[PDB]
Amino acid sequence: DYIIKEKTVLLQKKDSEGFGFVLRGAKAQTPIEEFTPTPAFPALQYLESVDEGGVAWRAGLRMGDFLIEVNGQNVVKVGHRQVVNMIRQGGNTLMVKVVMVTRH
Amino acid sequence: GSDYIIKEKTVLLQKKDSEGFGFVLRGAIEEFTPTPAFPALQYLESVDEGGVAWRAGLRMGDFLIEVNGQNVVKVGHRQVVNMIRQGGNTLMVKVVMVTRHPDM
Ligand SMILES: [Br-]
Ligand SMILES: [Br-]
Ligand SMILES: [Br-]
Ligand SMILES: [Br-]
Ligand SMILES: [Br-]
Repeated sequence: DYIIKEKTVLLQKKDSEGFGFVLRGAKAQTPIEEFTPTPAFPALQYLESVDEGGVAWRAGLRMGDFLIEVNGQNVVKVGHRQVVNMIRQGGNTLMVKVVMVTRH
Repeated sequence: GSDYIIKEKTVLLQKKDSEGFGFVLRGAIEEFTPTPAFPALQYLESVDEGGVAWRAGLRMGDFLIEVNGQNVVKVGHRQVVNMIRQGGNTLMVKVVMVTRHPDM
């Protein structure tokens, strides 16, 4: 039985800083296939690391958070490259909907 | 934000010819993406108590993920219905029950 805790947070940063988090893939997907979300892995991208005291950190984001939406756009099946580009477009403002999965 | 309790269930239904599986399938634009809140396009609108589906553990609100091994998360209504009637009196379905608990 899974418990998925969801929330939408707003990240606001300065021009000379980053959002303070690193994104990686959930599993070792094969490039010849689309990602299939499951309760344990609801999104292709997840936060692999968050700098303590950084923008993402202060907003409540933590390692383990799965990325569901970027600036109102669903990115559950979207790759790293596109997500980075999407985040760039937003400049110093980034809205993300994330989920933390628990209880196995 | 909200908490989403997720319970996945895979059952095997077997019915007589003088009966149906005992459920009303409803289809949730035809290009959607699964999210923890809404994991699939088709879901059980109704399930007859004491029916084949009911006795197997299926309940109103369950989202259809697979029909006879085939992922139907993003498949249309007519197509899924055909897949179900294909197996005849036998239907193996994987579903996910989602209950939302809003934050306050
Ligand atoms: Br899918
Ligand atoms: Br791109
Ligand atoms: Br790309
Ligand atoms: Br969600
Ligand atoms: Br549909």
